[PDB]
Amino acid sequence: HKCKYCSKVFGTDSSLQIHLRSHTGERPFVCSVCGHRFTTKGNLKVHFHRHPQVK
Amino acid sequence: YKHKCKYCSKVFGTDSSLQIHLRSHTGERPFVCSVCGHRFTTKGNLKVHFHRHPQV
DNA sequence: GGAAATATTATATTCC
DNA sequence: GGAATATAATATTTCC
Ligand SMILES: [Zn+2]
Ligand SMILES: [Zn+2]
Ligand SMILES: [Zn+2]
Ligand SMILES: [Zn+2]
Repeated sequence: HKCKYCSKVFGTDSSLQIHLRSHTGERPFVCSVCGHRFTTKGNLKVHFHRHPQVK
Repeated sequence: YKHKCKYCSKVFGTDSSLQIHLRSHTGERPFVCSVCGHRFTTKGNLKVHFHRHPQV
């Protein structure tokens, strides 16, 4: 499960290529109101709670 | 800039950003939690952590 | 201009 | 075991 780029290795594959996105620049999670893109869903979840809501 | 870390020699824009960075070497965690005793290297990191403790 | 806060990003660690 | 939550470091933005 080792990073082909930085010689780091994790216990899971899911953790492995969340890490890869820090190398390849892939950012699959996108904010509906803003267009800014993130590497993980939790990040965008944090960044989303900064846009004022409307419900 | 003029402010360089004496451990990793990465330069920082302003001395106050350097003193926070040095805490990532010394392990000095000044800011402590009122409810749970967990110590944090910055006031901000303590804020995002404190704001989940249900109610005081 | 510089300190402080806020937003950001990567990852370890719980959760499910 | 993947997904969520917490976390730590720093880049960006706000305030002064
Ligand atoms: Zn890597
Ligand atoms: Zn947005
Ligand atoms: Zn350093
Ligand atoms: Zn606490």
